[PDB]
Amino acid sequence: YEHSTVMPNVVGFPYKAHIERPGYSPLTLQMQVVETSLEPTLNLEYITC
Amino acid sequence: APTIIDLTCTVATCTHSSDFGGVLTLTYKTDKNGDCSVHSHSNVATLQEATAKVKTAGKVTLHFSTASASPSFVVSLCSARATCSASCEPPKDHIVPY
Amino acid sequence: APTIIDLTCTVATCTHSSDFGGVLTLTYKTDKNGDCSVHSHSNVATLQE
Amino acid sequence: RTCRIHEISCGAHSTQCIPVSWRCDGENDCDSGEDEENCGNITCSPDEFTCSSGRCISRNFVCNGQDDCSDGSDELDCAPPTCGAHEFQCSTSSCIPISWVCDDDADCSDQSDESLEQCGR
Repeated sequence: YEHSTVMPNVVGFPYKAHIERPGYSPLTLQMQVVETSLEPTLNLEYITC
Repeated sequence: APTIIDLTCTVATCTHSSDFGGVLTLTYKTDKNGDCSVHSHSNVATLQEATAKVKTAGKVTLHFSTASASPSFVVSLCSARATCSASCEPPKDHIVPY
Repeated sequence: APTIIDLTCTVATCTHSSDFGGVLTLTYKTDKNGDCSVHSHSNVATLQE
Repeated sequence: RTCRIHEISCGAHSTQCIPVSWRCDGENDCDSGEDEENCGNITCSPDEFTCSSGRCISRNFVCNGQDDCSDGSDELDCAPPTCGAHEFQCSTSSCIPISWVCDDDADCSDQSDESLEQCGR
């Protein structure tokens, strides 16, 4: 059963999603962002000392 | 035969798919516990079972399969009657092997 | 704290004397049994307890 | 109520009469499941609980506070009721605050709270 949602990028925020299938009882998921990391791409130019 | 009075019909869920995708619940009032022959009087919906156990509790369930967007059929339980109408949503599976 | 609903107040006997010369009766409906705090919101009458 | 000539009673304490055809039919038609007891020899039936030992007990012996399964399987996954962690149980099964035990007032309808055995007086 395909589903789609949008959840905030806030660490520790307890996002809960409601999935309501027509033939079955509704379901609630819980997703949480424990940790995030933003990695740039680097090209070394030179070294100084 | 058990005496059935004040028979009402409601549909829990419906989905017009090839398998039996309908749940039908009947409320009734009885004096004794026995066996009733259940039939549906239209070919828009097809029941799964022929007989049901009627008890003093006052609730039996039936499974039916339909292919119309909104069915409406008259179901009988021994001698009683009722009119069930429901709203069914289409199924998601494109292809089935049965 | 216990939940109190439908409070009705009746006075059996009264006598405006120096000592505590009144008797007060309260009827209610509760869910559990415990301790409540009793207070009178006007200074015309002072509760003993 | 004597059941009709084609009906059997669901035990000595049940007012429920089932058809003679509903005794050992594989469904629990009796409130106690006694209709499914003593059918296929010991063969467990819909009115009986299967102990982890393989023994069949009546479903009425599941969660009765006694080890009828001899392995305690009937007492596993039940739900025992009592008073809260701050309440005292009177011998009449009423719950009072633990603060009202041995306070010289009879808050239990049977004076269990003020009982000489409980108050250690």
